[PDB]
Amino acid sequence: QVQLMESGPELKKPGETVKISCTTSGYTFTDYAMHWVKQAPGKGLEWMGWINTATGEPTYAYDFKERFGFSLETSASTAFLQISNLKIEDTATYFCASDGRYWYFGVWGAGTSVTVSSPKTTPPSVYPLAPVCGDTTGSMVTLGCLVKGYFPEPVTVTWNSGSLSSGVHTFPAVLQSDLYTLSSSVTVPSSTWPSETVTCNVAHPASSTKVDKKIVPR
Amino acid sequence: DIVLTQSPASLAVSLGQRATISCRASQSVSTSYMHWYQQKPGQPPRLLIYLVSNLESGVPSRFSGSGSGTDFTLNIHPVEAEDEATYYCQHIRELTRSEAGPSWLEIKRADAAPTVSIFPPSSEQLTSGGASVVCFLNNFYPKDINVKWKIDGSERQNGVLNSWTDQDSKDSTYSMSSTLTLTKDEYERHNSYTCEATHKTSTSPIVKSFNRNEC
Amino acid sequence: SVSVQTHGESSLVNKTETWLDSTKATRYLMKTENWIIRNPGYAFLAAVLGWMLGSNNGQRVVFTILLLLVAPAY
Amino acid sequence: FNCLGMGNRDFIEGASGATWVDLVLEGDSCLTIMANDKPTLDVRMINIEASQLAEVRSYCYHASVTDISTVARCPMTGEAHNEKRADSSYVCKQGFTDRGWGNGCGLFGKGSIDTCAKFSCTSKAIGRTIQPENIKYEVGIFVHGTTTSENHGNYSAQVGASQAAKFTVTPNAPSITLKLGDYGEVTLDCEPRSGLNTEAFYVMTVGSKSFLVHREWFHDLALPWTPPSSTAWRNRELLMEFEEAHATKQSVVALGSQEGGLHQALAGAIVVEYSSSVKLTSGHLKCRLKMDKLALKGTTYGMCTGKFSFAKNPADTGHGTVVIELSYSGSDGPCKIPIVSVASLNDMTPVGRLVTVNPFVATSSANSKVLVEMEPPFGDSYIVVGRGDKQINHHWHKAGSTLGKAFLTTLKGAQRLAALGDTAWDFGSIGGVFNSIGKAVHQVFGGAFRTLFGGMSWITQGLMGALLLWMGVNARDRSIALAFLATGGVLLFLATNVHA
Amino acid sequence: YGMCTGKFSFAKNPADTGHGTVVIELSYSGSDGPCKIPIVSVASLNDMTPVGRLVTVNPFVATSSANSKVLVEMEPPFGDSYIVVGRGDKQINHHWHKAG
Repeated sequence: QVQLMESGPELKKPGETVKISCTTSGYTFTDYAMHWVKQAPGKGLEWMGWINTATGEPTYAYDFKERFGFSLETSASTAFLQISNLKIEDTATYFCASDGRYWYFGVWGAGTSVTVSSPKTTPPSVYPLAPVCGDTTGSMVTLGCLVKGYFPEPVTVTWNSGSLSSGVHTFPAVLQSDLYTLSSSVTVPSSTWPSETVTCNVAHPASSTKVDKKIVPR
Repeated sequence: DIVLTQSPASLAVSLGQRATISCRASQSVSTSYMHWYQQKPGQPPRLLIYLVSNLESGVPSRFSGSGSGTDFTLNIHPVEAEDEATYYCQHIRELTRSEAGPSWLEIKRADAAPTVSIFPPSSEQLTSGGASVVCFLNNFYPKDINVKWKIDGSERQNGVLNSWTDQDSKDSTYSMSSTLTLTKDEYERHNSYTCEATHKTSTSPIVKSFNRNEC
Repeated sequence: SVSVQTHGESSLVNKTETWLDSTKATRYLMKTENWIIRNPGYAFLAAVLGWMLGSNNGQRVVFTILLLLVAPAY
Repeated sequence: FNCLGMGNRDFIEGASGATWVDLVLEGDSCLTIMANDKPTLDVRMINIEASQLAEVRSYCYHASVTDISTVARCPMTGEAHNEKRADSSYVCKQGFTDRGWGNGCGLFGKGSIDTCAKFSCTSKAIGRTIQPENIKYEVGIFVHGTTTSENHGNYSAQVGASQAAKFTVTPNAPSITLKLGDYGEVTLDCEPRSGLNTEAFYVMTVGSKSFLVHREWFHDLALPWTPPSSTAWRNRELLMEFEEAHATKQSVVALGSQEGGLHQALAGAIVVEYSSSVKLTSGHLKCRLKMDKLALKGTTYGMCTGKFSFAKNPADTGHGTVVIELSYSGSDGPCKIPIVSVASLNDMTPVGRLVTVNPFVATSSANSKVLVEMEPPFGDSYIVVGRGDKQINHHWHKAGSTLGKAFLTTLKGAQRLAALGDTAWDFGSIGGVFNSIGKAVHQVFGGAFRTLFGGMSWITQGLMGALLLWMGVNARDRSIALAFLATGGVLLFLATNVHA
Repeated sequence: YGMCTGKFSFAKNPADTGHGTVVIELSYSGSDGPCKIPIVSVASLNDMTPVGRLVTVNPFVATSSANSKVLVEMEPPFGDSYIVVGRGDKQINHHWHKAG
């Protein structure tokens, strides 16, 4: 079976170098070129180029030239994407492909998310959020959990060990000083709080911090 | 040399109704050489139509389309919840090979008003020196929405952090979380905090307010 | 140009129906026959040149049938 | 994958003596091997596959004129220069405008102008170059066991019985060993990169479809062409023209789409489709079939004790053999199916040979269809299925008697000599001496002579051959055949081979 | 050094040097090294008699580390030949032809 796996999420800093690996299976490696496609932070897919594999020849898209590279290893069927002088604007997801030439490809790579930032590994600030009188609308009391300033991704935010997923919305996090801030809100009826325990469980194995915070009434 | 754009960029339509994407290619007479990609956010796409008449292996028969030269189409008569994704397309003949500004499928439902809950910063954050006032907008449809942080009746755009999800898997609505970040001293020098949420459903912004002097 | 100097014939393997096969027999003759019908007055004096020189009989036609094929499309 | 109902089905007469054989195959043709201890085999090409294709160049056949600009100048000024000569996108050309005192100038009879027009390509063709390792070959191989009208034309069904197999031979792995199960294993050693000539030609894409073109003719095409990367082209002035110059007015006009001219430029090109891997129709590959492990099992099985029936009626395969399908209603199975091909009913001596050796009932289930093929002799024969009162027979007659068949081997043999080049003697398999020198004499004769003046098209080499036949008329004793050498054969033959 | 007991691989694909010889690069995945690399240049597969001569004499594995690339060149004979690397089932071969 043809399945393209890549190096996983990579943590980088501006000014360094990286070689992004693409490991291929199900076919002879030198027989298919590797189409490299960058996904811009705005979710634009920007095509990096294709490497003639035989012959080991990279073909760059002009915008990607001279700070990027395509290198290969034939025996283990691993294609490599080399990047020099890392830049924060390069934070993105990268992809490889098994070449069907001018019709492109039938199989997409697993993807590689490069993160170029200059933070310190940090545990999140996990705050139980007490709803006020105006926060109780329509028989339900909405509760929330602020996850503030954690690096790196991901964080597992559950509620009462994940026992109640009903009204749980775990929102994405964006960059603040290269730190991530997200919030998660559980929606339970007003009869369940503060009658029943509601505790947001934030598991951040990257910083090795599992935080448990219960919301208390005011 | 060729410019590609896909429209409508966001299409709200119920499952089973036909969706015909109006699409074009600037550099003309591509012959056919036009494709279609469906990509959910945070994933690689999947090639839908090649030869403009023909599916790939995994893509089911519900996908179709036609065109030549400039204009091309993606016609899915039985759109489905599995079809929810960001539709992409890409060109051949000349080089370099490039794509179009994409188009979103959205499954249509009844317009829903947001559930707005504005939480004062925790006592743990105040002791940390900062104060982040969060505003949760849950289960609203469509995605068009706005948050305005009114401090003592005056709107503040500073420290506003807006985190909203995509179209949900369960109810297919949108959920938004707005965050107003301040310092504790700046938090204690301002009294009334409210996030007014205007939406296509409610002709007036939904106002959830609290004051530090109140509770 | 694209009008002349056709790919035909490949003549490598190729037992199949090519792009143009049955029309390959109509390439020269019919277009050269449409030329000699276009110019009959030439065809009268054309074959005359064969009987002029050499007095070798049968090879005098070798002149004509070859030379009458020269004039069309040069 | 099998030889059932194929357009061209050719056979192989086993002389035994060796377990290995070197045979050439094709996409349309299906070889059939019949040998002692070795069941009946099917060997054919599915198609020719290629994995990675590099972009050699492109060709713009259809263009349009944009932004006509002509800078007028006075006579005696020499060259005219338009500012558009800086960009390569603008197509500029010198020229002149005859001037009076009426238009733009104070002198007569001469002028100078620079006519620039921005080039715009509406449509362009693209070529592709074939790498030798990237070439793949899907070769259907099949052995004839108990079969039906369904499973025999089915692949995965015979894979469950291990009677059919597919595989991909590449220069990286030319040797593949596949097992036939109960009948043993066979080893196939092919020559993927010498089957075709990878660098002899290109793959040209005209419009949506792609086609094959010789690479030396590919570069000799006269039409605006394109470098691999992006921008600057050559001979793009050919799709555009010029006119007379009246004052500053000159109209650059573009030729129409040359796609038809490209389709006119294609004559002997093979239509080729593609999806993720290109599939070529007519195959050429040199493989080695090793039958050493292939053997016969269940000859231990005795005859079937019960009535037969015809699942389908007999007919002629057109290749010289007769196939039948039999539904055996007896429950004594598994049993060896009694059957023969005889001259007369009063003579029980078998004459015709079974194409499918050792007919066998799969399972004890009654009314189980079995498809077995046989080759009857020439003249009136009989297909007799079963022994005793249990037998139901059929009358057969085949008019192909060896007189005409001797020419069918002869004439097609020369047709096998033509178009296959030096590989034509691979039908001389398990060769040496004769077959070795027969190819060797034709080797340098294939590397010279016919290939030296090769490139002649149809009547070109055919007509002059009739004039070269006259060279055999005028000659001297012992010099007769000298002018006659290349005349007869190798020249008029291929002219008679392709008529049309 | 006796023969190597384990699978081979191509670090780079074979080609012609243009001077009349054929060079290959091999990544040996076996851990039995250091060992003399089995390899030959033969006429046919059914004939194990070596015909072509190795340009680089006595191919050898540097260290026991697996997947160690080794580049060895050979001169095949004229006509259809084969590059065979290894003995037994372990061998992976290639077809070569030289018109010179």
